[PDB]
Amino acid sequence: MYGLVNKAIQDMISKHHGEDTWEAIKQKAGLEDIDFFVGMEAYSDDVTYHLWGAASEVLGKPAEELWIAFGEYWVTYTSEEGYGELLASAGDSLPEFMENLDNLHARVGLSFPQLRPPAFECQHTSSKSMELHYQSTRCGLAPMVLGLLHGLGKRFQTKVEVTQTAFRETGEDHDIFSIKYEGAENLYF
Ligand code: HEM
Repeated sequence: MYGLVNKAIQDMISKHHGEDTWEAIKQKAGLEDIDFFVGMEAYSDDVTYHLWGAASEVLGKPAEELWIAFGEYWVTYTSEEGYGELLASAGDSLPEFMENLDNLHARVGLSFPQLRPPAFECQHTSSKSMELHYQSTRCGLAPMVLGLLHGLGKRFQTKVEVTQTAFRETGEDHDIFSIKYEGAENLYF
């Protein structure tokens, strides 16, 4: 993964648990040679997997729980580190935005020439619901989609219930999320 991701992890951890913890984590994972992470430079995935392995131990939090928090941060992080207009161009509501994910990652591809993006297909069972299909070149990142989907609720001021209905690990083609989403009707009635 690009340093861009590894820095978000760093900033997320430093923001939440302080710098000295982040330094412990960085030490335990085996990556003290790196004085810092470079956004537009590809690194081996291991760096990432390894950080979370260290983080998980040092913070006593399971991996699943870290990725989830990370999915939410990412959304915010990318919009603040200067990809906010990409985000804005991608959609004006939650359903619209899901359709344009492959496209957005293809536009991101021009700045990140070695990207290996996820693939999402959206199927709109109605205006309060969809299935989301998530295909990836990597293992185990479905918790991160949970985090993102929640971060997208907040983005569109929508309440989103997400439940994973297919798990790749049990022998499916890809992970599938069933997502319920309501606006303010939730609140008023
Ligand atoms: C401008 C916004 C975004 C940028 C710049 C961005 C960029 C990236 C980058 C650099 C990676 C690492 C890929 C690699 O190093 O090979 C990545 C991974 C990922 N991105 Fe985004 N992305 C953005 C928005 C989103 C959004 C909104 C979602 C919402 C679902 C999303 C879902 C993911 C997922 C799931 C991965 C995991 C990779 C995998 O499954 O193989 N991204 N993205």
